Amino acid sequence: PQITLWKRPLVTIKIGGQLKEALLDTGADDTVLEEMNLPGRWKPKMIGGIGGFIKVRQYDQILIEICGHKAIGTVLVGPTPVNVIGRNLLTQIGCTLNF
Amino acid sequence: PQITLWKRPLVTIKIGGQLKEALLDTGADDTVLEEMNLPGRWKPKMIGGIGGFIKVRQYDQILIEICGHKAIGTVLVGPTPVNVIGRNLLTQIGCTLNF
Ligand SMILES: CC[C@H](C)CN(C[C@@H](O)[C@H](Cc1ccccc1)NC(=O)O[C@H]1CO[C@H]2OCC[C@H]21)S(=O)(=O)c1ccc(N)cc1
Repeated sequence: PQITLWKRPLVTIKIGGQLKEALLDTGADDTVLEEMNLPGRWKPKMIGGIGGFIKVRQYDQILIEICGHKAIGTVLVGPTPVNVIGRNLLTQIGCTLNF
Repeated sequence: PQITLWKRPLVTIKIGGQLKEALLDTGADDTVLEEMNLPGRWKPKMIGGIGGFIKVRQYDQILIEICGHKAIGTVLVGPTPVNVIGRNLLTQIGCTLNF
């Protein structure tokens, strides 16, 4: 589809058998999701933006479905104020910027 | 143009007669630039990102050309990790997400 940017580009996603809302964020290198208790191992990470850094848990090879488009890659989990789909997964669904 | 997301969507902008690089950031409501001298009146505001809130200077009705496309809108100036072009200007240049 085509998504205009008059409002936040929020879409439904499916991850670990849960449905959530997340932003398609070209400014996010990597996907970051609200605190959720995912299974399996993980590595600590720190990600920075406006205001400083937050600590997150990095899971790899996580399967996510975004508007029926499947992807699999890194998902960071932590106390983020918003769920964002980052470039690492936006590439996998063929998402482009156009003007 | 069409911009894929395998790398950061960085583009050259012209503001206050100066060239700079900036990130097209669909996850930003607002446009936030690193510290710089801008002619015009400004107002103190706060803006919050993933890591908390920062102090910025709000410049209204600023002319800014993004990748050869003119926009006139609000520009926040402050200690952001990187220049980001947010939706308030992305809408002006006709930018959409497509997959
Ligand atoms: C360094 C590039 C850019 C700032 C990075 N950010 C993504 C960005 O889209 C955030 C994503 C974001 C959206 C909402 C809350 C917190 C972060 N937007 C943002 O900070 O925008 C601010 C400016 O406009 C305002 O509207 C939104 C907040 C204000 S981020 O949230 O900090 C981020 C950093 C690393 C990863 N892997 C994923 C996300």
